[PDB]
Amino acid sequence: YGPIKRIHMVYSKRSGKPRGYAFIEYEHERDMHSAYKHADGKKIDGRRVLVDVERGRTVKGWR
Amino acid sequence: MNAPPAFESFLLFEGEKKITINKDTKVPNACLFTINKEDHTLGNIIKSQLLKDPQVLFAGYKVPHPLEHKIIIRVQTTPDYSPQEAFTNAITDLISELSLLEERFRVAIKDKQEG
Amino acid sequence: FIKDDYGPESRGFVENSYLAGLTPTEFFFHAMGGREGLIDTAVKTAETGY
Amino acid sequence: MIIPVRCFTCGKIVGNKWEAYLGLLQAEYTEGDALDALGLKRYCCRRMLLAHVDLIEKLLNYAPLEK
Amino acid sequence: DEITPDLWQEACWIVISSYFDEKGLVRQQLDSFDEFIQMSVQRIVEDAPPIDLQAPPRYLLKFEQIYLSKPTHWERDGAPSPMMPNEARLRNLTYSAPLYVDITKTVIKEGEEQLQTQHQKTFIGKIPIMLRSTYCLLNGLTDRDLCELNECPLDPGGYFIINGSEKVLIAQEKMATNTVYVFAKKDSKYAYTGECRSCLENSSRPTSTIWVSMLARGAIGQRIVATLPYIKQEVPIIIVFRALGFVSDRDILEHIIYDFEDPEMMEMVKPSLDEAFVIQEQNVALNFIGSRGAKPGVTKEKRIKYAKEVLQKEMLPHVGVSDFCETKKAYFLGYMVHRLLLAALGRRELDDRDHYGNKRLDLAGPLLAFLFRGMFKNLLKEVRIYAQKFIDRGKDFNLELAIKTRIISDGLKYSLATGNWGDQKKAHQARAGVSQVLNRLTFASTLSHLRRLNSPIGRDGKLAKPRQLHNTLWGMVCPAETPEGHAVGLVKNLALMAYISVGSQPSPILEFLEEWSMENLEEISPAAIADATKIFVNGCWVGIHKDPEQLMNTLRKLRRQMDIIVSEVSMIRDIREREIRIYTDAGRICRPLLIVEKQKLLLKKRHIDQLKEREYNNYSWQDLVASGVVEYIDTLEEETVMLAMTPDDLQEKEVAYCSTYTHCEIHPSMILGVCASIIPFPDHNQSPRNTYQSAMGKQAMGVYITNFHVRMDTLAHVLYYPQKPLVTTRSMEYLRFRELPAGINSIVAIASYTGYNQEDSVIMNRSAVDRGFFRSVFYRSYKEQESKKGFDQEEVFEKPTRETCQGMRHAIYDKLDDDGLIAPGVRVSGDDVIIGKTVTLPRYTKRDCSTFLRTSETGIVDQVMVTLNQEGYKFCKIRVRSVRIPQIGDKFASRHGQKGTCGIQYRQEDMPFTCEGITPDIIINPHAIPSRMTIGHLIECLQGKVSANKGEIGDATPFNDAVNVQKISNLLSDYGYHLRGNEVLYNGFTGRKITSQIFIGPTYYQRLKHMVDDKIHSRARGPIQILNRQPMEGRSRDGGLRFGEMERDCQIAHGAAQFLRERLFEASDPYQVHVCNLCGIMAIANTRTHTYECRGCRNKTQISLVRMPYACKLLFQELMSMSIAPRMMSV
Amino acid sequence: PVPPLSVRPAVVMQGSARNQDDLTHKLADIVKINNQLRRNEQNGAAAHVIAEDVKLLQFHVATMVDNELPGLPRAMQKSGRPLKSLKQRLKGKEGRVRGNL
Amino acid sequence: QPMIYICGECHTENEIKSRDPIRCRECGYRIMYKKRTKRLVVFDAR
RNA sequence: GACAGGUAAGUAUAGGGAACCCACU
Ligand SMILES: [Zn+2]
Ligand SMILES: [Zn+2]
Ligand SMILES: [Zn+2]
Repeated sequence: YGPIKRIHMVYSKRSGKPRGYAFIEYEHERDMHSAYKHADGKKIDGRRVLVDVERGRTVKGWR
Repeated sequence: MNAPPAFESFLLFEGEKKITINKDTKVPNACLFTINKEDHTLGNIIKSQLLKDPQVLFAGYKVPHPLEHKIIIRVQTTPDYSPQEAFTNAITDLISELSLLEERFRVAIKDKQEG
Repeated sequence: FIKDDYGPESRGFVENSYLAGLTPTEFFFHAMGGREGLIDTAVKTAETGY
Repeated sequence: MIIPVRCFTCGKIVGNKWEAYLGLLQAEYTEGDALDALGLKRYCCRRMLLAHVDLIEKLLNYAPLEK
Repeated sequence: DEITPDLWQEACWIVISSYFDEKGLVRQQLDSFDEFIQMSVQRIVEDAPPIDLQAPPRYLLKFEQIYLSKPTHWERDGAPSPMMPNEARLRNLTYSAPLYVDITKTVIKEGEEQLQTQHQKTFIGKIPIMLRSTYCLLNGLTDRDLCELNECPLDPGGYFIINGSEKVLIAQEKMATNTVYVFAKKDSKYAYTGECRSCLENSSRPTSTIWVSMLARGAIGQRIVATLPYIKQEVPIIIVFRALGFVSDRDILEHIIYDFEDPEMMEMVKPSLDEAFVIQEQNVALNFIGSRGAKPGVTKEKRIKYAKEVLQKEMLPHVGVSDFCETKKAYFLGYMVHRLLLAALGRRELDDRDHYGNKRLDLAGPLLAFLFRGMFKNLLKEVRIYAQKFIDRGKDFNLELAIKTRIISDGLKYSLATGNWGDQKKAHQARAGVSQVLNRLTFASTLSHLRRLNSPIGRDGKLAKPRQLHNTLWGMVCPAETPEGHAVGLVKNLALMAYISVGSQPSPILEFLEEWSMENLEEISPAAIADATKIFVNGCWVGIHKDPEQLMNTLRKLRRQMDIIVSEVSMIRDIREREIRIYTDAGRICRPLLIVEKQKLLLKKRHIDQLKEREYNNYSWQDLVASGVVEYIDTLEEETVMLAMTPDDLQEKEVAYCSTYTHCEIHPSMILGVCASIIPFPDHNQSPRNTYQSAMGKQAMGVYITNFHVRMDTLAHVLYYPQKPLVTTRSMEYLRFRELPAGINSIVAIASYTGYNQEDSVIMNRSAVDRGFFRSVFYRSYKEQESKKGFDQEEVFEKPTRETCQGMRHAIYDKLDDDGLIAPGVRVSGDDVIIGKTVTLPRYTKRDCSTFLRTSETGIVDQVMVTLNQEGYKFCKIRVRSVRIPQIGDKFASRHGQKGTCGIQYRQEDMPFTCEGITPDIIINPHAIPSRMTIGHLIECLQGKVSANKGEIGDATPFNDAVNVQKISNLLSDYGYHLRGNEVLYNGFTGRKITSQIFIGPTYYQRLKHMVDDKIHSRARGPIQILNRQPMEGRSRDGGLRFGEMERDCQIAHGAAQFLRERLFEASDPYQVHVCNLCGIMAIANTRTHTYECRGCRNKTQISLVRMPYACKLLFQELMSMSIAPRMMSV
Repeated sequence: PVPPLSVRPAVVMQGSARNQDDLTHKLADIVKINNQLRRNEQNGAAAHVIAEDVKLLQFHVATMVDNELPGLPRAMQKSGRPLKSLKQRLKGKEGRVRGNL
Repeated sequence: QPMIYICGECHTENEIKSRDPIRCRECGYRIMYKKRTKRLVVFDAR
């Protein structure tokens, strides 16, 4: 969907196991918006995955 | 696509004579035995036995074509003797050879087994 | 080879038999000869056809 | 791709020898020693073992068309 | 510290191992493409002049920088997708990445009001991406990653994928640009001709070729005249100089000659002065040139302006194009004239056109750069037109709408698909051949194809001179590998260690020279030239020097230290002349060589050990190059290099031959190429047999790629039981023949047996064939797609039924499924529908367009794949596999130019046998060897027996003194065998010993793709061509054989008139016509009503039936179209 | 003269769009020029444009007979692929005479 | 009628109908393969 | 209304071309 400036895979603090969700930072905001609609529902390694803009620091009152 | 079936080598096709006899008009007491679905094994053993036979002025075999599985055996005997009789006696003697060799081999195998 | 060398080896004389094998220079020169032959064939074919 | 079942020339079974040959090789036997241990006297069978290239592992490196 | 010879063998081979680990085999392709993408695209974009328009409002529209994404693919929803290279192969996509640029449009209308706006990442097209290149998505992927992606790790890449077809760019030879070559052409009106194909670093303008000829003797003397670009006449050289602004003959001779003490030169040039005397003024000369111009301008002013433009821009562009470059241009022209004079007087040898050092190899880099330059010019022109047309009405425009990415994208796709290197409309004018379909028959074939070279001379040429192998090709090109057909000698291959420079900027070199004592050309005076040493950089004479020896020492030190001069750069000092030429051009071939100082290699045991431990310490070939033990050398530098086979030459001798060596071969065997390398003991064969093997290897069947199981390649062959040869050259370790062998080691007896192997035929063991000997599988991929081009007419896959669809053959469609597709694991015969397809008509409303299995073919459906093509249409590929058991007529070949067809197969009991049960897998007539000189074949058989008995792999590296026939024979005897390999064999039929003792042993054989089943063909009244009713062509169409002209002539000689008549008339295209007896023209014959009429004569009774060939009827009709009356007098 | 369809056969395509012969296309061009000139004659037109139409018609007919006259431009079917004149059909090897008779 | 195809990427079975655009319902991957036929198949071991 | 079972009536079980390239004898 666009070049990725940085990729972050979250891990368990104590167990170290993979959390199962990551944050991807694209070079351009448009590449992200282009991915918002298409990425949702993708299948990676046989398991369906969902994709939505991270609202943790965008949507007011999100937790 | 044109490869002949393997069994064709030894399986007589429907209505095939296993053996056919002709008289070689060139010289007397001479017969040609055309044997189908046979090869150098039988040809050579029979030729050797007939050559051993003294009355046989002529005995031999050939394969007209390797791609074909037919052999021709030419046998000429003395006037007082028949190529057919010579052929039959040669086969009989080879059969006796095989029987004797079989029983002797059985004895030897047994004896080796005991020690 | 040194410059201005007109010796057999320098100018491409194969002093070794096929069984003995060929030193690299001799092998190269023999390849040149074979190439000459092949080219002659590939051209004479058309010339003679015409 | 896989070790042939029979020696092409003589027909001696060799298909049941590839794993043992590899085991000996990793056991540090020379190739000739391994062949002798397996009993491959005729150089036809010795060829069958020496020249073989087991491509089947490289083939298996790929995932199957079906899960 | 040193390396004793015993150690030296292993040391050199370790060095080669490290080299190949570092570089790979298609390094030249990958590097050329990477350099292209990285530098050349941006260079072209910047060089492109900004477009300004006037309706008043004026626009700038300047391009700034390029940004290239990775290969991406969009569906209908707009979702970009990562096209697996495998995905592109499967779906017939094109592996290309979108390209982008930054554009700045500034508008000025009045009051210098700047409207500078910038549009960033403007999409402008797509660029196909060479696989495994830097920018390919497979770059730097681990072998595990490639296996996951279904990509053979051993696959070298170096090719593009256009619509799912693999394409490879063949390097194209050409005369090196920016050089002075003097050729003697007595055939022409010129005794000699200097020539320079000047060409700036990067320029849409093609190379400007300038000639300077000396007229053949016979008014009084001989005159020198130059032919310039855009001028249809030669010009006196003195006139050219005066136009450049040099009237003083003293100055002109200072520029041309450098030692005025040479009355020879000076007298020889006098006649040119005599010819060109009246014109004494630069303006007069410029007017003269303008008049000589193609379209001289009536005005003398405009003539002079045109001439000045031509001189400044079109003449010696690489020297300069800007004003004030007149001094440099004059000096270079004088140097060219000086070269011509030297050649004319014989003081300097003529340059050899075929001398390979005078050639350059346009790899994928330069070729794509040229194509992209043209295409970018077209895009800029189109944008200019669009913007101009909109601004003409005062209204503005959108640069985004102006841009037509299709220009670039479609042009690149078309060029790389059709190989026609040029504009699509100029197909004929372009040169085809480039961008061939990658040959995937085997790994060896693929490698050779990727390393292929082509000479653009043209196959029609009958001149053996260019075709001949040349001395310069040593170590640069494989001397053996070359097509034996009409293209012999024209198509080549790279030697293993060969490598092609990608080029580099000479700016750092020029800066270093300026820092150095080098003196600028303009700065110096003419006098100093005579004794000084000229310095050229890519043909640009920059200046002179006074201590060339130490200067060259400094340059070599710098290159070895890798400080300012990259390895690719070449430096040559023509000591006999006074020139030092430095080349950083791309396309200059080059090979590594071990450096020698005094009489000792710079390589050392410590280097060897570090290389041995390369895995851990990470020491590498690059580290060797940096340390400066090894050095790259091109052909021009080779001309001066003095080189040694091996350290043995360095070893002191009673009569030192050279004692002044400078380099040493890494190993002589490296001079061979990919295909030639697999040959064991090539140095024991007649060279033409090595040449033949170079191609038969390409044909051998094996495992062409590890991941074949997924690739739906159009045609493929896979051997059941490949085997690495028992006898191996060390070089195949890097060809990876071990990983992907193509052939089987087979016990071969070189004996006469039943005569069925005579004349290059071979008997084969039927029992071995049954046991799987040389059994193979042949995969054929069919493809189809359902097109919805029009609502009126559309195609669909389905299982059609006779009641609905009409165009059905009698073939059964039951094998198909409800989707009009056959399923895997289904037996299939020829002319058997496999893809039931139908089309909606404008037995009703449906016409059959199904795809049947190729006639006479058979097999089982390996697998089926269904996708959507670029336009969403359903698109199905079916791979069908047929098991080919070797049989009579199938082609086999050793590695020694010995090929033959299987004459007959004898079961094991029939085959002859040793005292042991061993029987030969193959028997080959001894009559091959005598004339063929394939002694390498026999040696291979012997050493193969030795190695098989010993439990090792024989080493048949060509130039290996440690191995010889006597040693091999002694070893063989040690294993209880006859020392020469002979054996006592028994006739299989009778058991009797054979009076002779048969040579027998293992030998690597390989089964070539050409099988009798794919060539057998016959016809009896099949389909016929439409234009003429003669039999169709080609067995795929059930065609008929061509009874050609020489066959006609042979029958004529036989006198078989009736047979000739049958062959040419009654069996080809019998026809009947009616002819007016009066005018002798075909007449209208309604046979139903028996109404025969000739309009011209208006008669009806005097008409005669005439039997003639339909081709003859067509010829007569065509003549009458040409308005000829081939009247037909039956009387 | 106008050769019949058999001489310049049109092939029914996999798509419904029939594909016309090279001679057919050349004849179409000639007919177009002929009709244009006939119109420019039946209605008064500048002698210059009449001459230009005559020149173009001459070129088209000459190319139809032979599409290889040196100097002249080559008749170009589409996408820059030259036509095949009758002279080329009959010219040499692979022609009607040597290739088919 | 069912027409089960195996997706290339996820190797998942899925029905496909005629005129249905080819795309794995599971992963949106556009490459599929027909499943091995059920017809009786035999091979003499020659 | 839906859905599961049975009876009756009707339907369904003619062929390309060119160009180019590669390879072959
Ligand atoms: Zn064996
Ligand atoms: Zn008439
Ligand atoms: Zn899927």
